[PDB]
Amino acid sequence: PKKVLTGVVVSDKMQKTVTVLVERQFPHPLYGKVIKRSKKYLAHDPEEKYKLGDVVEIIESRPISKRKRFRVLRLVESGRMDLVEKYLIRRQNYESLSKRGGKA
Amino acid sequence: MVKIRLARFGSKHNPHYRIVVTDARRKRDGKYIEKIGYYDPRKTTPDWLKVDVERARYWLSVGAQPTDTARRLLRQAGVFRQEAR
Amino acid sequence: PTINQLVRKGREKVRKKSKVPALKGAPFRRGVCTVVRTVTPKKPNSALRKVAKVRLTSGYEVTAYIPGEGHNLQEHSVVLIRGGRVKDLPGVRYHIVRGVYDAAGVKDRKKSRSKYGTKKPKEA
Amino acid sequence: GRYIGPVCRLCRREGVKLYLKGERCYSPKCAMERRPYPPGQHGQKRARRPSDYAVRLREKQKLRRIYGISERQFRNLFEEASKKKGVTGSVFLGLLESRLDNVVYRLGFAVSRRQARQLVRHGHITVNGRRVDLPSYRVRPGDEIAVAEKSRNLELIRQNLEAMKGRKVGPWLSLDVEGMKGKFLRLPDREDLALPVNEQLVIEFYSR
Amino acid sequence: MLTDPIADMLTRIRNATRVYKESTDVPASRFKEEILRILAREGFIKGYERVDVDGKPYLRVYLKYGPRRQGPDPRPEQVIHHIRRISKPGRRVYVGVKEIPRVRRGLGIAILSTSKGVLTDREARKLGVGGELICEVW
RNA sequence: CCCCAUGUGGACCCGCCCCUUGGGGUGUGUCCAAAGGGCUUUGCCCGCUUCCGGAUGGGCCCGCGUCCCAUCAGCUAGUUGGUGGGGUAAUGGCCCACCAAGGCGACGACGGGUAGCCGGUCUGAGAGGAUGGCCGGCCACAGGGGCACUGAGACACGGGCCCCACUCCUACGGGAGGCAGCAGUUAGGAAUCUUCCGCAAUGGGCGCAAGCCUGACGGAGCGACGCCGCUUGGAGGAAGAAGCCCUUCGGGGUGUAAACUCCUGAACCCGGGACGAAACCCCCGACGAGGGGACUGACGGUACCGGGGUAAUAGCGCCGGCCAACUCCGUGCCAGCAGCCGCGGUAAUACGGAGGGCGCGAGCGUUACCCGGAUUCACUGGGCGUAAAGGGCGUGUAGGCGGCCUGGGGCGUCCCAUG
RNA sequence: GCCUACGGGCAGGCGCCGAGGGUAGGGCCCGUGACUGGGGCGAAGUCGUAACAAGGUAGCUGUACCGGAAGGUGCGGCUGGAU
Ligand SMILES: [Mg+2]
Ligand SMILES: [Mg+2]
Ligand SMILES: [Mg+2]
Ligand SMILES: [Mg+2]
Ligand SMILES: [Mg+2]
Ligand SMILES: [Mg+2]
Ligand SMILES: [Mg+2]
Ligand SMILES: [Mg+2]
Ligand SMILES: [Mg+2]
Ligand SMILES: [Mg+2]
Ligand SMILES: [Mg+2]
Ligand SMILES: [Mg+2]
Ligand SMILES: [Mg+2]
Ligand SMILES: [Mg+2]
Ligand SMILES: [Mg+2]
Ligand SMILES: [Mg+2]
Ligand SMILES: [Mg+2]
Ligand SMILES: [Mg+2]
Ligand SMILES: [Mg+2]
Ligand SMILES: [Mg+2]
Ligand SMILES: [Mg+2]
Ligand SMILES: [Mg+2]
Ligand SMILES: [Mg+2]
Ligand SMILES: [Mg+2]
Ligand SMILES: [Mg+2]
Ligand SMILES: [Mg+2]
Ligand SMILES: [Mg+2]
Ligand SMILES: [Mg+2]
Ligand SMILES: [Mg+2]
Ligand SMILES: [Mg+2]
Ligand SMILES: [Mg+2]
Ligand SMILES: [Mg+2]
Ligand SMILES: [Mg+2]
Ligand SMILES: [Mg+2]
Ligand SMILES: [Mg+2]
Ligand SMILES: [Mg+2]
Ligand SMILES: [Mg+2]
Ligand SMILES: [Mg+2]
Ligand SMILES: [Mg+2]
Ligand SMILES: [Mg+2]
Ligand SMILES: [Mg+2]
Ligand SMILES: [Mg+2]
Ligand SMILES: [Mg+2]
Ligand SMILES: [Mg+2]
Ligand SMILES: [Mg+2]
Ligand SMILES: [Mg+2]
Ligand SMILES: [Mg+2]
Ligand SMILES: [Mg+2]
Ligand SMILES: [Mg+2]
Ligand SMILES: [Mg+2]
Ligand SMILES: [Mg+2]
Ligand SMILES: [Mg+2]
Ligand SMILES: [Mg+2]
Ligand SMILES: [Mg+2]
Ligand SMILES: [Mg+2]
Ligand SMILES: [Mg+2]
Ligand SMILES: [Mg+2]
Ligand SMILES: [Mg+2]
Ligand SMILES: [Mg+2]
Ligand SMILES: [Mg+2]
Ligand SMILES: [Mg+2]
Ligand SMILES: [Mg+2]
Ligand SMILES: [Mg+2]
Ligand SMILES: [Mg+2]
Ligand SMILES: [Mg+2]
Ligand SMILES: [Mg+2]
Ligand SMILES: [Mg+2]
Ligand SMILES: [Mg+2]
Ligand SMILES: [Zn+2]
Repeated sequence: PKKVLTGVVVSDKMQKTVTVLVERQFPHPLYGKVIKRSKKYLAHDPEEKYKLGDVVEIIESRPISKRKRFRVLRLVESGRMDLVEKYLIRRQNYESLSKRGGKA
Repeated sequence: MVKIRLARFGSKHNPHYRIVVTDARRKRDGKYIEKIGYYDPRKTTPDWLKVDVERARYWLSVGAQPTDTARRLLRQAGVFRQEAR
Repeated sequence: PTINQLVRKGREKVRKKSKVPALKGAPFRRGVCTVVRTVTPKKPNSALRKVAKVRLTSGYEVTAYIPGEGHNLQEHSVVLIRGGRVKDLPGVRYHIVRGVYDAAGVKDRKKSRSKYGTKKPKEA
Repeated sequence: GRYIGPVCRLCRREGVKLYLKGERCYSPKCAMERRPYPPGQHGQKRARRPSDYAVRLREKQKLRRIYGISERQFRNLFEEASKKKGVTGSVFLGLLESRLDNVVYRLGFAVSRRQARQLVRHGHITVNGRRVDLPSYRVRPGDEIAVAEKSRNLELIRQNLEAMKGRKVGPWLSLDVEGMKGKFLRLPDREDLALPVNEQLVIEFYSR
Repeated sequence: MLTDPIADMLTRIRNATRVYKESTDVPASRFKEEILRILAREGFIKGYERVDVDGKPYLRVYLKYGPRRQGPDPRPEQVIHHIRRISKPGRRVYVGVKEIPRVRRGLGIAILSTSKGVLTDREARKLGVGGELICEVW
């Protein structure tokens, strides 16, 4: 079985490619809570067909570029911006968190 | 080339061998493909040789040339013997 | 803590600091002596205790108790040292091993002899 | 090595009779018969109450001393006995009792356990027709424990088997007096051994 | 706010019993009523009855005690000596069958939520399944 | 080594059919093979060529797991993707050219520190901590740094080319060398072995074989370094010699201990004496099966057996409490002990000696280090009014968590079968 | 220049990449170290007596100013302030 994951598009800005955000839950190896870690996959979109907000399936694939080792498999559910927002605001807050400084 | 040979497993002055299939090049006592019976040169037991014929027959059937002492031990448990007319 | 707190921040294991750093991990080191002097003990105790200052193969200059009823240490004695603090003499976290290099065993010692490098006498 | 040295004395430190000696341990000479106090300058003076350690310790020693045996061989058996399916307290004694040195003595070839170890070590003993001289060899059930064909004529061999005229041998054993053979039938259940030990205290001493 | 309503149920019973209340009401829930149904069978409570407080669904738990005692404090032995929530929100506790535990050498209960129902440790181990380890009782 | 031919077959472009990332088939065009040697010479043995599958060994790629510091918070420009081209066995910014402006980070990027990873091992009730020689599996290096050449396979420890540092030879133009292979030298250090035997065995390379090679390996040597096994005797023997110790001077202790009596017989002496080794081979038979025959032992004159046969190493810690074990003497806050609390300033069960005792025993102690004890980082399993601990107070982002009923999905979760 | 079957090959010459070195200019980590800060100690003395009793001016605290220091006072705050 070539691996298959499910996730969301968070990036158009690449040529024939999408960034897919994949979540995974699992119990913590010591404290046994269920924890929600995540990962970003670079997925070959040969036709631009997949837009951001699309949840997609993505499949293990013969290497495309340096980071691209997955092909976009099919569309699971399109239009789902809430997730993408959570990605961007998580990102935006990073520009805080610093030490060079802040404002008012 | 794959071989059927002996892997020592005794102590010192207590040689206990193990008949095995493995790539020519591996350490005398290394990771082996498959074990096919033991052999005890000093015969401390009524059962100082077992072989599992039908497997060895398989491995010979894809050309696992066996060492000389091994062919002998194999032969002795009749891996090679045919029948009748 | 809550759980989420431990998932977030974990538990901090406890690092052990070595009460015998001069012996960089070994059980004894050799050195030569600089100062071999007497030193006055601490809190409720009185005496004149025998101490050597020793320059080690580990670079460190440390001071070492010389055990035993009477010794023979000097300005260039080659000696061997082990772990073992002395509560009364502060800043002394090593003992000198007797009967090795230039440290004689105690003479006349007839009891805990192995702890003082004295060999077993005949005709006793 | 094993303990050689003065014995009727441990007889006295343990305050009970260990039978480490032999013909006189039974006579009016065991000094338990004459000085039941412990050895030394101070054995006359009234005792302090024992610490738990004390009682745990001594009960261990009493048992060990009875059987000859080094602490390293002893602890290693108690260790083996715990790894056994069984009631280790009992399993232990069964293991002890399985020693050739001991089997021989219980068989009545040797006057005592100490004398037994020599009988073994100097080669006077057959196990299943062959020679054995490790006092530590473990006798299993079904084993036949004979006197060497050679050593058949010793004074003590003959003198001891003539005491068997009127003793009878342990219930897990069978003696062939005339033929000078004994057979080891099964392991002695706890009730067969009647030692003056509280095996449980031994166990407790080791779980510290 | 309320976050665990099964904790809340158990704890309602706990606190009740310690004051020897004859009975206490607990806001209802298909689930809770299952756990109660269990507690009933095993004899920790005389039973529960479904009632209505201001047109709100509730569950009257009727507690059970020991007999009066002599001596200078006569407050009966508890029947539910110790009730305690195991899987909680913000740390769930799933157990495989060969990991379902024994409560007080067999004398107590562990209540389990499984794809085959709300089961006691024994009930579950008999049906060969495991699940969420809700609470323990004794 | 090279060209021409036959080409079963394969390789390449192009087209079609199935399949679906470069998979299988098919059609025209092209293009591609080869080696001989031996003999028991009219046929056997070894080797050669193209191709299909097996077998075994590797390349590459992905999910998940993989130490400490946030008093390192932003990192990145071949960087991130595209198109085309080069290279390779093959994917790929692996390389190059042009185009786009991306990629990663508080779920800890980047930076600093430390470390080869695992099967296991130590400890622990577990959970966890700690560790990864020796055996086995993977990796990485072969004086430091580059680099490619031969080839199925290397960017190659005892192969090559260059630079650097080191050492040696030198006629001063230049050249040589690489034990982190075995043994050994030397330095460093608290500390770590013989410049041994043998290719008899197993394994490996080359050969039709005989054989050659093999510091892989099989053994011996040195070191109580560890574990295990064995010995220094066994039985009898006084109301209990001497000597040493205590004493209330009556006696008590070492102590059945000794002596002495019988018994046994490690050491050692003589004799026998191994298994490990039967194939390769040769003969019959067919070259197969199967049968017959011979050669071969480092260990080793060892283990082991038989006969003879001598009473024949004991030491170390400890004895105030934890903690099994007590008295005298000397000493006098001295000498000294001391893991911790403490002891010693004239009656010391704590210093030192002695007698006696306890604990282990060819070992016993010490130091160093890991785990334990330490629910003293608390998942199991802890806390915060006064003991250390609630942010000075709010707002609210990410995140964490969340009522009652019904139904679908089945991600978590649970069960079965299988790898 | 060499070989040739005239198709081409070999030596050689140039170029990119490149270990390494050169100049300048930053950043980082260890070795030594002139001169220095207190600090903890550690033998029983100097001069005080701030705190503990209402400690003889209730005590403590942030922040100021004075003082070498202990402390004193100012402004608030606290009771962990005695009748
Ligand atoms: Mg040997
Ligand atoms: Mg290999
Ligand atoms: Mg510790
Ligand atoms: Mg323990
Ligand atoms: Mg599970
Ligand atoms: Mg095709
Ligand atoms: Mg051709
Ligand atoms: Mg030719
Ligand atoms: Mg560019
Ligand atoms: Mg490309
Ligand atoms: Mg390293
Ligand atoms: Mg624990
Ligand atoms: Mg473990
Ligand atoms: Mg590790
Ligand atoms: Mg290895
Ligand atoms: Mg290894
Ligand atoms: Mg070197
Ligand atoms: Mg290199
Ligand atoms: Mg090579
Ligand atoms: Mg390499
Ligand atoms: Mg070399
Ligand atoms: Mg070497
Ligand atoms: Mg040196
Ligand atoms: Mg060979
Ligand atoms: Mg070897
Ligand atoms: Mg040895
Ligand atoms: Mg030693
Ligand atoms: Mg031993
Ligand atoms: Mg006397
Ligand atoms: Mg005797
Ligand atoms: Mg004799
Ligand atoms: Mg032989
Ligand atoms: Mg033979
Ligand atoms: Mg033959
Ligand atoms: Mg040969
Ligand atoms: Mg023939
Ligand atoms: Mg001989
Ligand atoms: Mg003999
Ligand atoms: Mg004899
Ligand atoms: Mg003697
Ligand atoms: Mg102890
Ligand atoms: Mg005591
Ligand atoms: Mg001492
Ligand atoms: Mg002491
Ligand atoms: Mg003393
Ligand atoms: Mg003595
Ligand atoms: Mg003694
Ligand atoms: Mg712990
Ligand atoms: Mg907790
Ligand atoms: Mg606490
Ligand atoms: Mg306070
Ligand atoms: Mg506080
Ligand atoms: Mg507050
Ligand atoms: Mg505060
Ligand atoms: Mg929110
Ligand atoms: Mg939620
Ligand atoms: Mg909910
Ligand atoms: Mg529902
Ligand atoms: Mg449903
Ligand atoms: Mg389903
Ligand atoms: Mg599911
Ligand atoms: Mg599950
Ligand atoms: Mg450069
Ligand atoms: Mg005052
Ligand atoms: Mg005042
Ligand atoms: Mg004043
Ligand atoms: Mg003023
Ligand atoms: Mg004020
Ligand atoms: Zn006796």
